[PDB]
Amino acid sequence: VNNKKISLKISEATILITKVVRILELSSKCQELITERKFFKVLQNLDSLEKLYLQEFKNYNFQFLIEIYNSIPFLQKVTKDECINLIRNSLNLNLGKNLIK
Amino acid sequence: EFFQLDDFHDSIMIFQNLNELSVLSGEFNKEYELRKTKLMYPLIWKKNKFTQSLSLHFLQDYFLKILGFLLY
Amino acid sequence: VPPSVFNMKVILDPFLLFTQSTSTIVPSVLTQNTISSLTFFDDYMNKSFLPKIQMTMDYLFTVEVESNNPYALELSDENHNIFKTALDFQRLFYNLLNVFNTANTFREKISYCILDLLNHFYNYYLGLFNSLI
Amino acid sequence: VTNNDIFKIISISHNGFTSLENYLYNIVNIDIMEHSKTINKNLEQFIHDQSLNKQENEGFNRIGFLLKTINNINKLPVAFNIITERAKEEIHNIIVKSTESIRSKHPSLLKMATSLKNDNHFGLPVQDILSIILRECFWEIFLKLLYAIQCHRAIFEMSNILQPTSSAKPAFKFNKIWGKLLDEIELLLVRYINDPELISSNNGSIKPING
Amino acid sequence: DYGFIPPNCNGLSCLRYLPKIVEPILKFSTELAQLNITTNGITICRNTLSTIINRCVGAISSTKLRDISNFYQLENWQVYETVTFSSKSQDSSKNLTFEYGVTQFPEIVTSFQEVSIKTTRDLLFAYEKLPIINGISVVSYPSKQLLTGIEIQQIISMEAVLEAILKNAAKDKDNPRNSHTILTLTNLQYFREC
Amino acid sequence: NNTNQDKSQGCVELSYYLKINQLFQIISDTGKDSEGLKSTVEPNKVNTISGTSYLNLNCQPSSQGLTDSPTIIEMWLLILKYINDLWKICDQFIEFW
Amino acid sequence: SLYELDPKWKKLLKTDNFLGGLTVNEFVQELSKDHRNDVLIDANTKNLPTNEKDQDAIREAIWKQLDPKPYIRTFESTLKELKNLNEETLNKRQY
Amino acid sequence: VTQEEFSTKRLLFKFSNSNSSLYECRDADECSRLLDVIRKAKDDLCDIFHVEEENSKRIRESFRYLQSTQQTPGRENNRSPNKNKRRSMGGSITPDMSSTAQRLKFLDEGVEEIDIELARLRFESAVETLLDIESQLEDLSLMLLNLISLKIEQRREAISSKLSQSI
Amino acid sequence: SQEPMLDADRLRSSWTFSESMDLNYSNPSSSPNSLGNLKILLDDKASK
Repeated sequence: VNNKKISLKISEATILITKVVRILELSSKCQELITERKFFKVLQNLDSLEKLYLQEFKNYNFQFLIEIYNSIPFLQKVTKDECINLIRNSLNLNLGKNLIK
Repeated sequence: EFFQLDDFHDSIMIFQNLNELSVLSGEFNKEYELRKTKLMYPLIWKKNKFTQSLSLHFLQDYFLKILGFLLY
Repeated sequence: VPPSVFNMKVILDPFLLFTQSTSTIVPSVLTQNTISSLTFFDDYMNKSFLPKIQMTMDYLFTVEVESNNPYALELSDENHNIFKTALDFQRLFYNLLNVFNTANTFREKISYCILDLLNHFYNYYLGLFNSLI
Repeated sequence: VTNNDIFKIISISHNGFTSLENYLYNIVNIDIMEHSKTINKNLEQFIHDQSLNKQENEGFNRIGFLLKTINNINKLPVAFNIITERAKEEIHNIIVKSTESIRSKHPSLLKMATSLKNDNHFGLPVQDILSIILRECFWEIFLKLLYAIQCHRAIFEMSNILQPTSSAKPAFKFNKIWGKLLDEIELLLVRYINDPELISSNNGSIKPING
Repeated sequence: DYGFIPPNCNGLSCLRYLPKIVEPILKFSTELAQLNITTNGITICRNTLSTIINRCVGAISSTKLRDISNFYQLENWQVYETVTFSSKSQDSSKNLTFEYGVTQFPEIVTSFQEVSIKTTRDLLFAYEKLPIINGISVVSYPSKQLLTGIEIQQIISMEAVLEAILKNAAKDKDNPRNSHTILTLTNLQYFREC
Repeated sequence: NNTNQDKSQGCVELSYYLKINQLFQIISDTGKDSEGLKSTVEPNKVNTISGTSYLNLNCQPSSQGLTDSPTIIEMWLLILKYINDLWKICDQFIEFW
Repeated sequence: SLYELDPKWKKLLKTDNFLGGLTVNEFVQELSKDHRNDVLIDANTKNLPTNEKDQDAIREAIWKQLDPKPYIRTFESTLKELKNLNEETLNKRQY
Repeated sequence: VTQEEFSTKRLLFKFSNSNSSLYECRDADECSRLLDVIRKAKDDLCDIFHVEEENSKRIRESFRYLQSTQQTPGRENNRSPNKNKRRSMGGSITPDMSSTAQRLKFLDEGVEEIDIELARLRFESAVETLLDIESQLEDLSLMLLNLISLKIEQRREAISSKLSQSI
Repeated sequence: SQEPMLDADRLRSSWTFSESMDLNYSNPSSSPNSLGNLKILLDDKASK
């Protein structure tokens, strides 16, 4: 029970560390998804994030939502942010103009 | 005023992976062009394409004025 | 050709140390007494790597087509086009890469870069064979 | 064992580029003094172990292959066994195995494809950046396969030349005649899969016209 | 050490590498007869050491001179590249702004480094330095040849001002072409305090 | 080097062809700066304006005295390989005697 | 923004944290990432096709409303890492 | 060794890398005590040497050789005029940049804001933003800092060229 | 073909590697005759 104590703080410490790691990665993806109507650090910081989470930084098989999220986010964030920005200023193309006369 | 500022930054971020990322704006500009060029003596007709008589002096200064600011 | 790659112009990492086996078993030296189909260095450096250099040059010219009869920037002029300073950048880059001294330096790698020049004069000849002609 | 005490191990401080002083291309390769060394070793123990019965760099070859390979009592099928296993499964085992070892060792195949470095940035980073790896990798491949087909010429001699003890010698002779036709095939496709990515060639799916 | 034709020289190539191929043979010698086995060939190291050493330092000097006469030729087709000055006037009033012509600054370097290398041949014979002492080279040795090094370096700087003489006067007619030929007087004016 | 030469005689103008600014401040980086200050040598036009000190390390791989690919192969390979081998031989004789 | 982001995890994770004790620290790795009461509802995230009325943006927000949900829950597991620091407090007491 | 008793109790799923074992224990008490004692060999695997500092400190010292210096020299090395897959250490395992280069790291995103503002031809504010970045950079000048200044002067070139075309 | 010195163009050489981009053409190498030659080579390369 001193080795259940030391074992408890041991695996509690390690799971605290990995919990801090996945907390960091999902925190970064929250920092990505938070950015609406900016579209500029979207591909910058988001593509910086995808270079770590699905990639080498969190490349254990650890979660499902980390794996499916960071594996998914190519087409979702890239295609959705992409065509979001494409139909952005088509709004302005409708707004440019009606002030012709 | 900022009439291509969105098109500017749009073309920047989309031009990280140019250029079909901004090629459909050719289509949207051709379409909403073809609405705004239209019509008033119908005037999406400039693609080898009555309504002639729906035009007079106020419609004239209207028409070539509005097309003039379109060219601007 | 669809440039997946044959290998690349990236044999400069590989093809140094993989000539040691072409010279320590000296291809093919030992290889005791039979009919053994010896060289094999070249035979791909004859066939494969040379045609991969030729078509690799050709696709490299297709990374400077740019679809403009013309447009450019040109501190002194019009200079028509980005095509022009493209083929300048290409032939300057490759003609620093593929040969500097030694003039052959080449089986026909000389004649390869000569063929890139010949294609460039074919295309910018074709612009005048289109706009004027 | 005594085949290229490694270049590019390591760095003669400071003297770092040219690629190093070791290579390039002062690692001659002339015909190689390296190949005078190795092709002196196998000619030494081959025709001098043969001449003997008509660490010395590298005594394990003729030593272990001798006292091993002569102490067989029904050897003649087992020669075909080591041949027919080792050709395909060994050649693809090593040539797979090294590229696997780098392919997860410090990969990071980041510099994923070219990082779009145009076009004709054709192995640009050497210059000692990230083609310091692949030179050590493909160098270690052609080195290991060299000592391999060396040694298969050394058993294709060692007892087959000359009937120690079997005058049915053409087994391992076939395992040079199609031993070397094995390995020169297995490198040749490893030529064609040096495609311009650091192609890493570890998928094996073969799909027909219907997915 | 050259090695090839042009550039062990202008091209600081024996200026860098020659210290390496110098220094290892120096340690190999100093050890190789520091074992005092036995006698009357330690003399032969005392001959061969100063032979190759002084011949080498003469070689770097010769490269540096015939190099540095070609320096300003095909170099300064430039503009006021490097800096500035702070030279006070006759009324001591802030009158510089004397700038720049970077061929000043390059030849301000390529002799200072050669001073560092020849410092590492004159003062080479300190750090070896073991028993017997078979001290086969004197740490502050050749006062005759030290005066000769003073002579050759003086000839080097004289070759510099000759190089601006030829490059200024006729090579050929453009410091740019009067177009600040005042550039050339600006460079010389910096050279009076460089 | 050079057969059918520049003729004559094939200098690189290497104290420009390298040392326009180069190893001129990289081989001279254990060489420069040692009190080699700037005095507004922020090169105020365009490019060579890093120049603070120690390090802001560029810190050039320094191809050679620049255009010497093969001549740095010559001085390097010849002089360093031969003298390296003789360092090994004198080591073995140092043990032997 | 409390342990209501991990409500049943006060049993479904914390009892497996209290007397579990973590069994077997791959479940604390992966099944606490499959995340009893938090990301055991891990289905249909999904950045919903079809066309952007239905929905493609709310389910895209719910593609990472585990960054809301399982990270105020994993953050609540980081708040339970403070309870694991409380387990490291008493694990600093009996040790 | 997966815990696949859900498809079949008294059966095991040991899929070692490029393999798969259906090594079916006959009783399930040997299966439950087998994956249970392999979960106690995850109290040996997952507790003894899973990582616990191993991938942690291996990621520390191994990540600590990042772009080019660990391992200083150097006589075949430089990283002056490039980005060359630029290791964004702020977004990497440092996240905790020094508030000089942290607050200028967001002004490195302010440098990218200058790239937006240049990219819409609005020079003025981006120029003065760059003046602020020169001010804080200038004053509070710990190693990557210099490379940040390289990007800065790169973009000062971009401005000077761009205005000199635009005038 | 004349390189010659540049710097031009873009990454201040942007190619600069350059082992004939891939060769030495390292014949065996083993062939030091060198012929005292020639023009370099008109060879119809001049005609090229």
